[PDB]
This record gives sequence, structure tokens and C-alpha cells, in this order.
Amino acid sequence: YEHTAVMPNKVGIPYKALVERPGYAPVHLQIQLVNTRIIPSTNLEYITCKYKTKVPSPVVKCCGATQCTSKPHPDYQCQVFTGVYPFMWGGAYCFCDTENTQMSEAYVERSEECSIDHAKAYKVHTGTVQAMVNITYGSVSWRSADVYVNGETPAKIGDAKLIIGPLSSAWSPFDNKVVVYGHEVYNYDFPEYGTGKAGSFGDLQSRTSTSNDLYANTNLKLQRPQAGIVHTPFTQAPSGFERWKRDKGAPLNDVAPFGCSIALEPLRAENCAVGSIPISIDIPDAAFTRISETPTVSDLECKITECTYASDFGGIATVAYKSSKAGNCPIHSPSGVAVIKENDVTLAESGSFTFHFSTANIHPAFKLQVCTSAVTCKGDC
Amino acid sequence: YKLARPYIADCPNCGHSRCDSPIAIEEVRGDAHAGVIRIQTSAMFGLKTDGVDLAYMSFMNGKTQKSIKIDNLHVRTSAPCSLVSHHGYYILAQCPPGDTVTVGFHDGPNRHTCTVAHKVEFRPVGREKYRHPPEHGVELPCNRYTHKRADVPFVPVKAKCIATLAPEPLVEHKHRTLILHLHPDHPTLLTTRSLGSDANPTRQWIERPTTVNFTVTGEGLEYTWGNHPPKRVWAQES
Amino acid sequence: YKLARPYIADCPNCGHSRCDSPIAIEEVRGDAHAGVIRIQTSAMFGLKTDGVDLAYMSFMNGKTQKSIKIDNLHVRTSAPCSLVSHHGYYILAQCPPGDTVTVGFHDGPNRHTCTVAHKVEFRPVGREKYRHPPEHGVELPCNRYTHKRADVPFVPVKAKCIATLAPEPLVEHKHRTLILHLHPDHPTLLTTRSLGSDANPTRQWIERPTTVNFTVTGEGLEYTWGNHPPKRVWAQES
Repeated sequence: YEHTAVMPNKVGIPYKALVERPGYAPVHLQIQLVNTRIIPSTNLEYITCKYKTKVPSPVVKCCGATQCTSKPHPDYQCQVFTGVYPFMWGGAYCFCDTENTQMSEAYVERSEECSIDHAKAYKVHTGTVQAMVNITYGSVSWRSADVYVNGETPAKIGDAKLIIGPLSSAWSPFDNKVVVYGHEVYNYDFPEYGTGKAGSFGDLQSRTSTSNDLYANTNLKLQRPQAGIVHTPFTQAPSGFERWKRDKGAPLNDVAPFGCSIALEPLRAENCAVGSIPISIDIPDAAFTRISETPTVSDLECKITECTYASDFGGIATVAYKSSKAGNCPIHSPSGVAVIKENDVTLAESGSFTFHFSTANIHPAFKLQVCTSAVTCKGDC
Repeated sequence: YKLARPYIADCPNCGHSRCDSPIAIEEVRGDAHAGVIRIQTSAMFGLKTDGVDLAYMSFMNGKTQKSIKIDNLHVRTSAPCSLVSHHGYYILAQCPPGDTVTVGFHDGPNRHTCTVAHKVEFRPVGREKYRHPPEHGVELPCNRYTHKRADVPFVPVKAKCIATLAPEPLVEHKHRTLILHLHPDHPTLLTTRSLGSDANPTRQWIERPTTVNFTVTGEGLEYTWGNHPPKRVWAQES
Repeated sequence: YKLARPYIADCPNCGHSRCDSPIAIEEVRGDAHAGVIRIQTSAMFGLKTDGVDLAYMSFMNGKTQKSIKIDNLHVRTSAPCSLVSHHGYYILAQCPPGDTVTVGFHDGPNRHTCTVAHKVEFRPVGREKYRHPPEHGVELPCNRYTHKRADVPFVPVKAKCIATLAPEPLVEHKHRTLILHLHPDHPTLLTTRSLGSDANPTRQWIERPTTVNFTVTGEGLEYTWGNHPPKRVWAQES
């Protein structure tokens, strides 16, 4: 028997559904989405992080010129300044007052802490989506079965043959470019690897930043050495990674638009929580008695003994009935704003079964179906 | 690890007592949201003349090569600071700023204080920065360092550092509405999204007793309330 | 009277990692708007073995009533500080800002010194609190405490602290209307109400040359310029 039900993308509350076929022995069906992981392939574009400026000692040639050219290793910038220091004045008392030349060099590296206190620029390519769909068939309450949501293979697991029609995050709440800070994750788009940015994300770039082999833009601007002292002065624009830390959104993990707990690095969306999830559950005919008990449930009434205003599971109600034969009934609420706590109902000849239910309504009004007879209840509360 | 012997380094501001001093910081590494700082001093801690110890240091004074027990030589940023582990040229200590580190002897020669202005790195976690570990509940990501006595630098390592909390959010579940009565003592980032059959991409900054109403479908919501990681309900109370 | 015995207590920072001090401050009252401090120490001041003196204190450290001179155990900020009165378990002293008090023995290589960051508290005493003593203005009543003991805790009192003053509300008389050009040099609270048939219920904090115009009925008005209690003018051209 295939029974297709729609479960709220909700963790912790088991969603009751019926395998219903009275005159056999209807099967207890509860589906709980324990976890959903949208796992996409992450192509690391570059590391970027808070730089540490490294200033090599400046090559000063007294009575000769010093030459240097720009180098692409990080944002290495040098500048040659001629006639820097006179004789009897300047940071060096060079005999030659015009042939004294200082080459002022500096560059940026990654911080020591970059490895764990670094961000990662990620391109995101197509994933797989696993969904941990616990489908119970038979009077239990748990099984728990992995099933592919993305088009791969149907779950051929024995707990029930599950096809999960696209989840309410059958794709992660991710852009093609995602920043992971390895603390908190932000969807944030940035330039492709090859060119850094000064005063925005990607201040250091490199597939893996080592401290060199980086392509950076930090906008290092050499200044001429101040006179009477040997110094290598430079100015720079804001550290672009740091600027990004000062100019980034809310932590996407905590505001994800699909209710997913977005998790770092290998980007994935854990425990999504928006919408409702189609679940196709194979509960075989083997989990019913084949017309050997006949649940024909007749003269059913619902009395609510107590219920509490919009509660977790504050509903207590009893269904009194007459059944032709004893059985097992799934007692369900096909809502996601109500579930019946129970999912078994003891059919007997003059059977009465007190079941606990949940609704989220002001006055808990849920539709319970046993095997054959269904009611909606209201009563003493 | 703790190879070779200590050396002096130029102090940027020192008295006329010394200047060519020991204990003259080269670098400090942070990103800690604990009160610890990893310090690289000219002087070697965790090494005396006897070689490797765990609570003794050595220094070239620019006048003498000698070692002492850490007592007479105290690190400070105003008040004394107690080291935690020594790795030769590197110290790892509890002393919260690290931005300026002032190492001085108020027992040893004259009234020496070297104060050093040097390299630091620090970063927000992505909610609120803190550098105080109290004993108030939940922790958030931070950096700390190893306690290496053998293999020079203590490698960076992720850790958990306790954050300041405040009177906990009075959650009230209601019909299709979950109002969050919040009572910060400290600025909290309230980031929310609903769970179940809804989900709200909503950042707001909170500070002082306020209410913030959110939709819920009868299936709860997650609220992260700054200096805590996600606190979430999936209730049918909603 | 005082009779609560000297004791030792742990102070967060002494020496390097020393903390096993006596003379350690437990609590502070900073009710004063002046730079005087009321101190609660573990060690009892104002009592030696002879009983009550004016320039001796007692402490344990392996003892129970052993005493020294108030100059041997010397209070400091970052320079010596001389206490003024002893009320047993409580010290009261003048130490330059009264916001940092360090009671310490700087005797030998083991240097125990406890510091507690003390405070100055300003609270209403007129219709507003007021700033620390300066050259400007004249003394007014302030929140404070007794600065001599009874022969254990010092008791609260109103004493006199120099208020920051600056020109009071410069009244400009007009036809039964008073614009008050007020020229603070410091944060002053301007409170008004008319004392004529009308009223002018206005609290406002002011700083620097401003105007605040008020109505009158030709029957006076009050302006309180905080740090004083109500000042009143009555039917001039008011």
C-alpha cells in the first residue's frame, strides 16, 4: 500500500498520517523529518582574511640608485625614492645627497590565525539532498530512514520504500557565491579568483592562502621616508576582509529564509524548516491483516476530556466506538499545525481509546481518523 | 621549541631606567574572545638556564643574562597578569587586551616598565565581540592557543569562550504568534526565522526590555539572541 | 566603636601571580562626590594591640592583631596615599582620584599589593547630581559619608564637595516673560516651573550658552539649575 502524505518540514514533532484501508487492519503511520541536509559541491575559490602587513627592511644604496619593480606576490608594492638623505642630515648621513636612494618595500600576508579565523569564498555547484525521513509503519513510533530527495535513487530501505518528492529546501538557500567565515555563514557575492579588492571582501585571494602566492589588493601606497630618520612609511585603504566584517549581513545561519541551519565550509543546509515535505511511504499490505480482521468502525464519537489553548500536546480526547473486529488504527491529523500524539487506536468490539493530540488552534480542533470512522472533535477543555 | 637563549629588543617607550630592555614584545596574536593573549617576547619564558621549565623565564637584560621565577617580573596592562603556558620566545597568558603589553619589574632593577605597542589581530564572531569569559551559560566561537612546552610559536586553535548573557528571553507561544519578550543587559543581535511551515529572514538589534512579535505557523521559530547560538522551539503551542 | 578583627583575603592581582595577600579590599563606598574613599578591608585599620589608635592598623598574615604604622603599609594610586581615619574593618583615606586605591606593602621581593578600582558616585542632592570638585564654583551639599569613626562601618552623611559652577541662568526681563540665557561650562540640569499662576514643567539637560524661554503671569518663576535645590524669583518683570 502506497500512502503519500505531506509532512511539515519540522523536526521533533512526528507528523501523523494514515495508511487507511478499513476491513483489513490500517497501519499506524507517523513520519518525522529528523534532519534534512542539502549538501552541495563546494568549489573553493579563495581564502581571504585579515591581513598582517609585512615590511621588509628597506634597501638603501648610499651613492648609487636602488631599483625595484612591482611584484604580484600578495599586494607587494615597492617604490624607489631618490635623494632621500643628505650628508650630515637624514636617517643615514650619506656622502651623496642626491644619489642616496631608498627603496621602500612592503606587502601584506595572511594573519597567523587565518586557517580558522579566515573566510572562504565558495562557488557552489549542484548537490545531493539527503533527508532523514522516519516513517513508521506498524504500531511503534520510530524507524528512521535515509532517502535521497534529489533525483538519484529511491530509498530501497526496509523501513519503508521512500521517495521524497522535493523537500522545502531541495536546494540550499545559497547563492552561487557564498562566504563562509568558519564561525558564521553569509551569502555574499564577490569577484572571481584572480583579482583582490581593497575595502571589500577578497583583500587577499589565493586558492589556499599560505602567506604568499596570493593575489591581493589592499591598496598599499608607499610614502616618501620622513627626513632625519630611517623609516619605511606607507598608507593603505581599509583591510577589505575587515571592511567586509564591518559590512556584511546578518548571520545567514540564524536568518535563513528556509529555516535551515546553514553550516560552514562544506556548505550545507541542515534542519530546514519552511513548508511541507511530500513523503511517499511504502507501507506494504503485509502490515495490515488481509481481511481477517475487519475494522469496520461504526458508532464513533469524540469527546474531548480536556484540551489546553494552542499547546504542544495538551489535547486529551477519547473515541468510543463499536468495531466488527479488533484492529490497529492510525489516529492522525493530516495537518502540521496539529498532529495526534497517538497513532494507534485499540479497536475492540465496544472499544474506547483515549488518545492524546495536539493542535495549535485557540480551541484545539483536530480531525482524527481511525481505521474506518473519522470525526473532528470539540468538547470539554 | 625553546631553542637557543633569549635576547633584548628595543622598547618603544621605557623610562631612563632601561630602554634596551628584556620583555619587549615583538608580536601578539589574538582573535580570542577569552581574556588570553599569545605574546612573543624578546625574553624567553618556559626556559631558564636549566633549560625547559614550566614556570620560569629567562631574559637578556641588555646588561645581564639571567633567569628568574615569574613573581618579581610581572606582566601587566594596568594590574598584574598571570601567564598560563610558556613556549620559549612565546608566552601565552591571561591578560585581556594584548594591544599594549607592559612588562615591568617593581622588585627588580629600579622601577622598570617597558610598555610595548605591537601587532594584534582581533575579529567579531559574527554576532557580538566579547573578550570576557564569565560563568554565564552558553559559549560562542573564539580563538585560543596551545600550551606547547616542546615541538617556538603556539599554533592557533579554535575554542569555546563563555559570553556574557543577560536575563533570559521570556518566550510566549500564542495562537499563530510567538512574542519574544527580551530583556538584554547588553546589546544582543536578535536574528530570527520561523521554523516549521514558515521562516522569516529578520535581523534586529535589541537592548533593554522590549517585545518583538513574530509569526509562527503553529510550528515554532528559532531566535538567536546575541551572545547565544540558536535557541529554537518547534512547538504546536505556536 | 570598631571591634571586627583583622583578617586576610584573596585579592585578584598582586606581585605577578601572587594573590595570597592580607589588607585586601572587599567593598567600597564612593558616595562622596569628592576624591575621598571609604574602604572595607579584610585587615582592620585603627586598631593595634593597644586597641584604638589614629595612625596604626592591624592585619593578619600569620598573625591576628599584629600591627604596623600606616606608612609601613602604605596606600597608593601610583604614588603614596595617606589615610585620614580608621573605623576598624573600614579605612577612609585620601588617595588622589579616589577611583583607584591600592593598599600595598612594597617590602621585599614578595610584593603583595591589592588594588580595587574605587568609584565616585554622584547622585541628586539639589535636583541634580554633580561633577567632581574643580577650581570653579563654590562648595554645595553632596552625597558623602563620615570621615571620622566612632569610638564598625562608616555611616552615610551629606557633606560639602566643590560643585562645578558656571554662569547661573542669566535672566532677561521682558514684559512678564523671562527668557533665561543660561551658560553652563559643564552638564547642568535646568528644571523650571512657574511660581505664578502658570507652571513651566521642564526638565532639560543643558551645556554651554543656550536660551530657554519661559512664560510667566507676572507672578514669578522657579529655575533650579541642578546641583542646587530650587531657586525662585517672584513678580519682578517675572
